[PDB]
Amino acid sequence: ENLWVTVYYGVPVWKEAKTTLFCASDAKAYEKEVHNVWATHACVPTDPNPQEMVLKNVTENFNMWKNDMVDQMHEDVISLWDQSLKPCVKLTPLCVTLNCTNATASNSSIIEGMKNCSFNITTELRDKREKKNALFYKLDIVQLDGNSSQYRLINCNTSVITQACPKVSFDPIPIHYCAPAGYAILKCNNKTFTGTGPCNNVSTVQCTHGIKPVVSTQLLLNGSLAEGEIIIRSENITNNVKTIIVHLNESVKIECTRPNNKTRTSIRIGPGQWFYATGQVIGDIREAYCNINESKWNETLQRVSKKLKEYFPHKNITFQPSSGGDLEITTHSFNCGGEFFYCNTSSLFNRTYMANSTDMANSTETNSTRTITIHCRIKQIINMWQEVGRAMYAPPIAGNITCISNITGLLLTRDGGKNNTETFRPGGGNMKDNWRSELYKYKVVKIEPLGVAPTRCKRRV
Amino acid sequence: AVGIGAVFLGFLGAAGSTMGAASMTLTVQARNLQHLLKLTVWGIKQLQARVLAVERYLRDQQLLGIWGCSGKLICCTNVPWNSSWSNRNLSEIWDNMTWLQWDKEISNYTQIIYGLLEESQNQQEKNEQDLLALD
Amino acid sequence: AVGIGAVFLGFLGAAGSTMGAASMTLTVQARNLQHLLKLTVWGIKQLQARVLAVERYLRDQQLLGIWGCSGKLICCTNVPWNSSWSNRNLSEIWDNMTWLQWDKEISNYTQIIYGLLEESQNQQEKNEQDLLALD
Amino acid sequence: AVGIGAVFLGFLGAAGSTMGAASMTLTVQARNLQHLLKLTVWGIKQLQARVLAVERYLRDQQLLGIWGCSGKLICCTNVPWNSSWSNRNLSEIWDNMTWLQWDKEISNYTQIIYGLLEESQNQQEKNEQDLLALD
Ligand SMILES: *[C@@H]1O[C@H](CO)[C@@H](O[C@@H]2O[C@H](CO)[C@@H](O[C@@H]3O[C@H](CO[C@H]4O[C@H](CO)[C@@H](O)[C@H](O)[C@@H]4O)[C@@H](O)[C@H](O[C@H]4O[C@H](CO)[C@@H](O)[C@H](O)[C@@H]4O)[C@@H]3O)[C@H](O)[C@H]2NC(C)=O)[C@H](O)[C@H]1NC(C)=O
Ligand SMILES: *[C@@H]1O[C@H](CO)[C@@H](O[C@@H]2O[C@H](CO)[C@@H](O[C@@H]3O[C@H](CO[C@H]4O[C@H](CO)[C@@H](O)[C@H](O)[C@@H]4O)[C@@H](O)[C@H](O[C@H]4O[C@H](CO)[C@@H](O)[C@H](O)[C@@H]4O)[C@@H]3O)[C@H](O)[C@H]2NC(C)=O)[C@H](O)[C@H]1NC(C)=O
Ligand SMILES: *[C@@H]1O[C@H](CO)[C@@H](O[C@@H]2O[C@H](CO)[C@@H](O[C@@H]3O[C@H](CO)[C@@H](O[C@@H]4O[C@H](CO)[C@@H](O)[C@H](O)[C@H]4NC(C)=O)[C@H](O)[C@@H]3O)[C@H](O)[C@H]2NC(C)=O)[C@H](O)[C@H]1NC(C)=O
Ligand SMILES: *[C@@H]1O[C@H](CO)[C@@H](O[C@@H]2O[C@H](CO)[C@@H](O[C@@H]3O[C@H](CO)[C@@H](O)[C@H](O)[C@@H]3O)[C@H](O)[C@H]2NC(C)=O)[C@H](O)[C@H]1NC(C)=O
Ligand SMILES: *[C@@H]1O[C@H](CO)[C@@H](O[C@@H]2O[C@H](CO)[C@@H](O[C@@H]3O[C@H](CO)[C@@H](O)[C@H](O)[C@@H]3O)[C@H](O)[C@H]2NC(C)=O)[C@H](O)[C@H]1NC(C)=O
Ligand SMILES: *[C@@H]1O[C@H](CO)[C@@H](O[C@@H]2O[C@H](CO)[C@@H](O[C@@H]3O[C@H](CO)[C@@H](O)[C@H](O)[C@@H]3O)[C@H](O)[C@H]2NC(C)=O)[C@H](O)[C@H]1NC(C)=O
Ligand SMILES: *[C@@H]1O[C@H](CO)[C@@H](O[C@@H]2O[C@H](CO)[C@@H](O[C@@H]3O[C@H](CO)[C@@H](O)[C@H](O)[C@@H]3O)[C@H](O)[C@H]2NC(C)=O)[C@H](O)[C@H]1NC(C)=O
Ligand SMILES: *[C@@H]1O[C@H](CO)[C@@H](O[C@@H]2O[C@H](CO)[C@@H](O)[C@H](O)[C@H]2NC(C)=O)[C@H](O)[C@H]1NC(C)=O
Ligand SMILES: *[C@@H]1O[C@H](CO)[C@@H](O)[C@H](O)[C@H]1NC(C)=O
Ligand SMILES: *[C@@H]1O[C@H](CO)[C@@H](O)[C@H](O)[C@H]1NC(C)=O
Ligand SMILES: *[C@@H]1O[C@H](CO)[C@@H](O)[C@H](O)[C@H]1NC(C)=O
Repeated sequence: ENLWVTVYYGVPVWKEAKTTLFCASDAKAYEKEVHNVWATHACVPTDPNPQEMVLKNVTENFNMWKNDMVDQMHEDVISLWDQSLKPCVKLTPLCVTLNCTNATASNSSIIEGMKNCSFNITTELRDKREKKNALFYKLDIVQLDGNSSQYRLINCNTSVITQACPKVSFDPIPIHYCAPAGYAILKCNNKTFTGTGPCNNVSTVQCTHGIKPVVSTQLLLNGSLAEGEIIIRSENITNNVKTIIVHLNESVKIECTRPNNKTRTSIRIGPGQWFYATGQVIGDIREAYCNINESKWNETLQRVSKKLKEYFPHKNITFQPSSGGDLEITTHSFNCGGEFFYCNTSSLFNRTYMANSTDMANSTETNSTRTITIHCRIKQIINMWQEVGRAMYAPPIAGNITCISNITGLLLTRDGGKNNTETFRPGGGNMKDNWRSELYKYKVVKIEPLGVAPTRCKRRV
Repeated sequence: AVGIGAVFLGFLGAAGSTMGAASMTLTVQARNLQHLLKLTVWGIKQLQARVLAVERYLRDQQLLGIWGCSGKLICCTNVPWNSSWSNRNLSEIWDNMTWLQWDKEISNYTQIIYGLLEESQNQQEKNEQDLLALD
Repeated sequence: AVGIGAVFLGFLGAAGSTMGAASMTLTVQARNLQHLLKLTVWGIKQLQARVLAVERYLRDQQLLGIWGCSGKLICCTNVPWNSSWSNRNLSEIWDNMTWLQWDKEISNYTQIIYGLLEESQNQQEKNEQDLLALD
Repeated sequence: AVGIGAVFLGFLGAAGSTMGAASMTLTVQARNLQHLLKLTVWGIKQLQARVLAVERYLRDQQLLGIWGCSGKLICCTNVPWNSSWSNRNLSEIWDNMTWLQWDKEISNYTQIIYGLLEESQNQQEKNEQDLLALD
């Protein structure tokens, strides 16, 4: 008895492969109302049709941390900010001074250092330049000259000085990625939704359903709801402190906006440029005043300690408020498309959790209804993108705005985890890890339509 | 023709049934065979992909020509296969694995196997040709 | 210049009248070989057409492939026909029928015939390879 | 995907000069295998060519099928080189001439050679009935 070679075509096989992919997108969120706009650019309208066939008896490996798609769409998308790099106004590429004590407006505002100010040491030192003026809050009063300071325009000292003026759009449109022909996208499913290692009810698609941008330092929001409880994800959960993420059953709300009004006094500044010198004091009495339905927060932590009991046995367990550094590390982050803002995760999140045969001591509170209120910061001059030398003085918007959100998950780190009362904080992570959200469902493969085997059949000669 | 059964050419759907069984399924899966604006822009990319699928299929079909095979789906050749890498014996292959493990049993040596298929196909002409070349 | 039923399907749209000589001629016929903005939209459907023609033609050639012929715009078999589907004398078929008559006096035995072709092909090419198999 | 060898198929560039080395390595010479709205037009026009190049490639495949050389890369049939074709001789062609020279010699006889192939192939089919016409 003996064997020989034979070859087959249409053989069911693929291999995992780095590649680009191309994108479907919303069909009306951009239209002829937004000529040449970056959201209008490139990738195509929406596909209603993504079919599947089942992998009956059949299963596959996954790893959300290893997968390349995080880079695929960390690339492309940030080029909105590259398109947004408008030139500096003629008055302020240099570190100009400003003069004020109370505001140049009719009063300084009801809350904090809003003491609006004229430019003064301003190129020509001339009325055409020094008549022009800015909204104030905080970083705008930084020291220049001596005591009785003529305050620093801080935006000069970094490689890019710019503003993304209000014509630019930031709407979190759902992209629907599809792989090139002969590639395919495989979707993992089981109630064991862990997102690394083997997966059982694995499934096939030409394209993903829609997934949306997000821009948070600590609390993920406004997107993909979980499958029916809560779960935690990590690269190697045995690790001391390496970043952890938590995914939520029920979208607990954040109930606030900062409707402090300043009027639409934009200016065709200098040699025919544009600037947003918003002034006057109608509607000036107003603040962020933020609030949350406490029980709908409380449920998560009081369940989460049980979940953590599976990963870290019997110990008392703890969260503490967010880590120090800049306000951004010190906070959860958002902008409505109206003002840049940073809430105090460094006061909140302070709870310990008992975990013996426990029936006690795991929360903020129990049995009150009531809800809660919380306080939060603003930063109107921003290192507008982290990890780049780019900075902007933000363009304001009038009145209240159509904004509020609800939370899909936590970004998390296990700070201090070498002693009992096993400790954690909100925050950590790469800016990339926003886009981990839902993407644990997927991997990309290349088809390989032929293969070779032994047989008993000896060929003709 | 018809709406897509999740997969186009390559027609993948018997996925990880037994290799022995798959030969029947495979042979059968042969035997049967803005108003207008940005939606017309989109109307290139999938067609361009449709062309790239044809490009791949034809580029890869040419290889079978070099192996002296015509889409005749069970082409065979007296290169021996000769056991010693995964060794299983016949049923113990075809009744166990998926092709999606036969790759993890064997990739690599593939790059020599293509050469065996080339030089053996050239032998299966040469070894007749030289006996005709006696005159 | 090139043959034309469609732009290359059915190598003349006009039939040569008669299933005899026209079949021979087909082999020799195969042998011989604003305004702008919405116009850039008009440049879609003819593309789709040329692609679909290739798609159909390759699906068709794959059916020939599994039947163990390719190119070979006429091909012979080892499949019998047991003197009972019209039995018209063979000259009289060749001389008096278009295929656009065999389309009615014959046809819809097609599925059975396609079966006979495939089954015989596979079973035959296994016979030689089975008779060769011993060592 | 991949680069270019004069054309995205056919892959001229390994010209080889002497036909000897080129023919003796012909296998490896292929076995190695508005924002942006006007990107519509700058896809359309080369797409047309790209498709029509595949159609050209299919014209070639048709001739290769017609000569009974489907999927082959070197091929031959019955037809002799019967003496009156230029007498340049085997040992006095490849080693002292180029493919471009050989065309510039041979250009006269092309259709005649093609017809001789056509005839011989069509005879070779029916010639087997000299043995097989048992009924
Ligand atoms: C996320 O979102 C989901 C959906 O909105 C929330 O609710 C889940 O809902 C189901 C259905 O009610 C819950 O399952 C139920 O749990 C009850 C309590 O179970 C404990 O106590 C019983 C005795 O009552 C013990 O036997 C048991 O071991 C547990 O210790 C049960 O009383 C319910 O029983 C019913 O179902 C069974 C099974 O079919 C029937 O045979 C019975 O007759 C009876 O009708 C039921 O099992 C589930 O607990 C909720 N999920 C979770 C994980 O909480 C989630 O609450 C919400 N939040 C989270 C953290 O997931
Ligand atoms: C989470 O998901 C929610 C729900 O979709 C988002 O909030 C909605 O955002 C849309 C889009 O902006 C709002 O719809 C339209 O808003 C226009 C106003 O634009 C201002 O507000 C956005 C932020 O939402 C700023 O970025 C921008 O600079 C502007 O300051 C209105 O002009 C539209 O008017 C139409 O609808 C109203 C009724 O809503 C009618 O009275 C009008 O006649 C007209 O037909 C429109 O309202 C939508 O209102 C928002 N809803 C809520 C509940 O806030 C979040 O933005 C999204 N992201 C996050 C992180 O939470
Ligand atoms: C956190 O934000 C998210 C995103 O905004 C909220 O998600 C989902 O929001 C909807 C609407 O507020 C909730 O209510 C159900 O919505 C569906 C879909 O609209 C309704 O079903 C049917 O929908 C069609 C088309 O819209 C409509 O014609 C039908 O009339 C309608 N009803 C029926 C019986 O056919 C359904 O009735 C509900 O109104 C969803 O519950 C919610 N998603 C999930 C999974 O809960 C989310 O609500 C928000 N959470 C908080 C606390 O802020
Ligand atoms: C914060 O959220 C809680 C929980 O949603 C709110 O409290 C209670 O919410 C439930 C629904 O989840 C209410 O139940 C409904 O009551 C009516 C009768 O009033 C009944 O007809 C319905 O069938 C249903 O049972 C419940 O009334 C409500 N209780 C109280 C005291 O409020 C709470 O109101 C939220 N607070 C804020 C300010 O967001
Ligand atoms: C097919 O070929 C490869 C070699 O080309 C076979 O071995 C695999 O080779 C890579 C690269 O050497 C190995 O990764 C390296 O392993 C060392 C030692 O563990 C580690 O120090 C390096 O950081 C790196 O990870 C890989 O482990 C190895 N894989 C296995 C399973 O041996 C491969 O085995 C061949 N395929 C088969 C099925 O034989
Ligand atoms: C397909 O082969 C069958 C024989 O196997 C051919 O004849 C079949 O004959 C009966 C009786 O005429 C057809 O039933 C009905 O006949 C009436 C009157 O002719 C007609 O009005 C009905 O529409 C229906 O056809 C039967 O359908 C028919 N079989 C089929 C599948 O057509 C038949 O001539 C051959 N047909 C073709 C298109 O090759
Ligand atoms: C077939 O081959 C011939 C020669 O390589 C190609 O050129 C034509 O050849 C004839 C015969 O030499 C030329 O006719 C006359 O020839 C004599 C002797 O050489 C000369 O004295 C006359 O002045 C005249 O040239 C004919 O003119 C020449 N054609 C051209 C346009 O120069 C012929 O083109 C090849 N045909 C094919 C289809 O390959
Ligand atoms: C409220 O926000 C401030 C930032 O404006 C938080 O600032 C620091 O945060 C770290 C981490 O919690 C602490 O170690 C520092 O001691 C805080 N500094 C100051 C001056 O407060 C602050 O923690 C938050 N408020 C409270 C009461 O925690
Ligand atoms: C076959 O023989 C080669 C040497 O000719 C050897 O390297 C290889 O391991 C053997 N087994 C297989 C399955 O190829
Ligand atoms: C052949 O005989 C079978 C029954 O054996 C019958 O079904 C079929 O119609 C006959 N005709 C032809 C030409 O095969
Ligand atoms: C071959 O034979 C034909 C006649 O059958 C003759 O005309 C021709 O010159 C011969 N030589 C070649 C190479 O065609």
